[PDB]
Amino acid sequence: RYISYGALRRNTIPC
Amino acid sequence: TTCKEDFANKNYTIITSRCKGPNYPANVCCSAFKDFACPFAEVLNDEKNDCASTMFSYINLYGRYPPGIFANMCKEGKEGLDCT
Amino acid sequence: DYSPTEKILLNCGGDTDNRIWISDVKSKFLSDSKTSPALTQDPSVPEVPYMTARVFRSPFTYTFPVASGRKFVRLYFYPNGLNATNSLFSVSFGPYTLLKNFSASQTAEALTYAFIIKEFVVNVEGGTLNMTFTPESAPSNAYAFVNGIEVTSMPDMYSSTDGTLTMVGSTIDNSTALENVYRLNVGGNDISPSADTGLYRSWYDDQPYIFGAGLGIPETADPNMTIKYPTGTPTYVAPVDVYSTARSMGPTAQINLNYNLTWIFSIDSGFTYLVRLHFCEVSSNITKINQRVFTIYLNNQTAEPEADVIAWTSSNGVPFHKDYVVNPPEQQDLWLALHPNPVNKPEYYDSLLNGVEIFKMNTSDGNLAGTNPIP
Ligand SMILES: *[C@@H]1O[C@H](CO)[C@@H](O[C@@H]2O[C@H](CO)[C@@H](O)[C@H](O)[C@H]2NC(C)=O)[C@H](O)[C@H]1NC(C)=O
Ligand SMILES: *[C@@H]1O[C@H](CO)[C@@H](O)[C@H](O)[C@H]1NC(C)=O
Ligand SMILES: *[C@@H]1O[C@H](CO)[C@@H](O)[C@H](O)[C@H]1NC(C)=O
Repeated sequence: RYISYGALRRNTIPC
Repeated sequence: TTCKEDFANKNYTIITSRCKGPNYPANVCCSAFKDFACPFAEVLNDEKNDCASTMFSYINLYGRYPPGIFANMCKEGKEGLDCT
Repeated sequence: DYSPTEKILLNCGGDTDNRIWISDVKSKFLSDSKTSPALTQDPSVPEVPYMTARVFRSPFTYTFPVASGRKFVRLYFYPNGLNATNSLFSVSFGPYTLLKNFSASQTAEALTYAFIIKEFVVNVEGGTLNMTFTPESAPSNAYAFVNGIEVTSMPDMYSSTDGTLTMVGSTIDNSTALENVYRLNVGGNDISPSADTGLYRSWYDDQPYIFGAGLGIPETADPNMTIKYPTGTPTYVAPVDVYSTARSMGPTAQINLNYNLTWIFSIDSGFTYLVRLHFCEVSSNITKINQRVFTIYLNNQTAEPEADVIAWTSSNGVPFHKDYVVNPPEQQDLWLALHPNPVNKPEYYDSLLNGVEIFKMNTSDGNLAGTNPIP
């Protein structure tokens, strides 16, 4: 199993 | 879809006492994040849930972390972070 | 903009982008075929010119009257009474074989696209051209087909003859053929061929090519900022929408030291690649030298040790670009990455990119065709 990059993209920087 | 798991009462020391400082060393910080969130890889990885955003919210609140450090400096391979 | 003298939009067997097409039925271009409309319709797919196709049972050759010059040549394919999987063929021009052993279906759905557009840049001497479609004799099933064809005049935009301007990351372009494999508006939106600067090139958002979750941030120019192309520069080099939008690493310097802003592009092996990178400093904070300096790595190796966009341009909001050649280590992933260079102590630790263009360079004189994408 992996932590998917989709989950990581929930940490994406906002404006 | 409110998260199945509760992230408010989890123990974030795993991260807070390792990912630190003015420098956020990629290896240390990504090790700590994996240690904390790999046991919930199943729920986070599911797009339908409201959990991943809720988790990062708590991680960044208890650590006072900069905005996108995990998304930006944690990468391993095409599959994602191994967590095994 | 650029107005091309020749704009031959040819639809086979006869849009959403304000461009008029012409059937190939009574075309002087036609020099037999079995025209058929498409068997199945996908709403994502536009009828023109995808719905109508012409099928070559046996070799076919197309001719177009064109002045001496370089042309964009773009094939339009949509995989579809014959069976779609069994279409294997080759396409040739002059001494250049554009395509060989090509499957539209195996190509198209390995990439999760309904339809494909293939782009080439070719030089033509004389008033005519060779467009030949040949169903591969190797298996008998094999047939050829084309939904549509575009031939467009073009300046000699992407050549670097000038002496010693280009070397590979470890080179000469003149009357070589190029196939465009990526054309990205980094940190910006898609750009349809109408909205291009008169050359009818499609620009795609770069985000699907970011490697992990590492997106940094997108930047756009301020409204009181004006993109000024340098005096004596063609203004059709890339739309202003390309240079007004960019991608960078984020507001935190020490974070930007610990990661690369990276993109990855699957490429055919056995070729050498032209990579045109597009720059324009859109940030209000960056107005002087040694504020934003960064290293560019192509295929895990250094193409640019220290890229200061101001040193390249001397001002805010002025476009610039640079060509590189990547020779991959012999179907393959091409890496692009940027990192801040802190040597010389810049004000910010950051990186920037506005657009990307990658072309496959024809080897020797000969093939531009690669393997079919295993899905
Ligand atoms: C550049 O670096 C990467 C590794 O950071 C190279 O290697 C592969 O990386 C992927 C992650 O996408 C792994 O899943 C593969 O197993 C790795 N395989 C190998 C053989 O390394 C990448 O290939 C490198 N590219 C070049 C051309 O140097
Ligand atoms: C978190 O877990 C660690 C175990 O490594 C423990 O020592 C620590 O006291 C815990 N913190 C809290 C606030 O419960
Ligand atoms: C020829 O095309 C077939 C698919 O039809 C592919 O499996 C094979 O690898 C190709 N060989 C060459 C030399 O292109």
